Amino acid sequence: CQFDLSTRRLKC
Amino acid sequence: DILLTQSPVILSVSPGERVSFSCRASQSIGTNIHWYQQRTNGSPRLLIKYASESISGIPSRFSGSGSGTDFTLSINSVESEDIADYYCQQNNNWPTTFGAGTKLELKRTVAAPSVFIFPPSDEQLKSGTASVVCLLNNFYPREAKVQWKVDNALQSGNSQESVTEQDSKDSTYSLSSTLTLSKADYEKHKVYACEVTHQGLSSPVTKSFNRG
Amino acid sequence: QVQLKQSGPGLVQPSQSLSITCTVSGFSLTNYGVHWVRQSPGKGLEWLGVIWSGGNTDYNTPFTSRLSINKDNSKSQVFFKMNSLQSNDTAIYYCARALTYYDYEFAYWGQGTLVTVSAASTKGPSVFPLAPSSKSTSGGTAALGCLVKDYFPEPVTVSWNSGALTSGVHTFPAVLQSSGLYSLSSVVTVPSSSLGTQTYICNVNHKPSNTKVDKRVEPKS
Repeated sequence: CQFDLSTRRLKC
Repeated sequence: DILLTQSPVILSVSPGERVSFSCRASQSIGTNIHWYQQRTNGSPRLLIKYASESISGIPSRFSGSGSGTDFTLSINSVESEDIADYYCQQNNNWPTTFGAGTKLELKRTVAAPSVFIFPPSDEQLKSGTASVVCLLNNFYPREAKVQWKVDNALQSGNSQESVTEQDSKDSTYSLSSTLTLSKADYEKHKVYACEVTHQGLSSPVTKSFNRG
Repeated sequence: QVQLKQSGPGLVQPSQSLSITCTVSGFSLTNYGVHWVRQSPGKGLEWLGVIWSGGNTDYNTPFTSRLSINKDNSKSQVFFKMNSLQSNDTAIYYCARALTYYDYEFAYWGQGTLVTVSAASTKGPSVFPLAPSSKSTSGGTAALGCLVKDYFPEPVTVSWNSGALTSGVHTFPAVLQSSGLYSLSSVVTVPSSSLGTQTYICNVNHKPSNTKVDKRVEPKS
């Protein structure tokens, strides 16, 4: 989905 | 501004396979495109400059091609360490802009999780709260079910799950499920159990403890 | 070697300003421009602006009114500042250097600085042991960990045995609780026979609140 600030990775 | 459209959004491939990423631009940009890799918790890493030109230190398995509006980043033989997001960047037109990215997922054989449960510590209980943690370690695929029971009462809405990104070496996931209760509730009950369901298990795995 | 190192993450109140320092080494600011890029959930990678070798600045169009970049060549520092932030300015901010002095292919990046724009207060975490037992031991392998609970904002860094223990470590992404505080756990699997010989300490650093805790984790009595 969107970019995750916690993991620096794209979700889903 | 130039819009860069990356497709597909998610790629899923087996090790050793070839994989390619598309970046399409809203208008022609020559070969003025650069590619980046971003691993978990990392800063972007320059892979290719100007569509096809190699970068010092980048493995030979990475390559790029394309002209005009249609660009391709390729990995001729994917390794587990390639688990990452991939971004394109154009700079034929000010301001430089980036694509929204393509996520690279890896396949592997089914691996059942090893399940561990942790009672709340006495230290936390002092603070007035009790967290119970269930750990599912090193499994594939990502899908799993965790069901909490306290004295045979199904718990619902009072737990949270977190899943790590895919491991860069063995391509597995680990998962935590944390059941949170007030100390008062925690003390009013005896049997605490998480039951794990996963494709790699022939039957559900229950880990439990009795308070004290 | 070429390195860009950024100041630490933190909380910025809505309408207030954002300041970040990039200290560089392995090159001179008089010979290279330094760019600033941010990464957000909504917009992803977004180029913000640049300060050139000679001191000139370019700012991306939407930021031209609330962005300023300055630098100290002698101190090898670049200063990023952005005004009147809203919640969607929450992002990872990076400084970057291109391959050549004039170009935009970013071969070198700062480690990033997570900036959270929120009206809330900063709060250090409590750290609790996730103790190894027979209920976390199978086939000679014991799992153990640390519960890092009730902090704001992100991020928290966790290592084990001061960096010496990395194999089998899993630090889970933090979850947001209903309180608006984050919580995470970090676990590691070790040989159970090592439990009576080796010490296990999770090193927790919550930079936004200047909170550092070394938590020893032992089998319970």
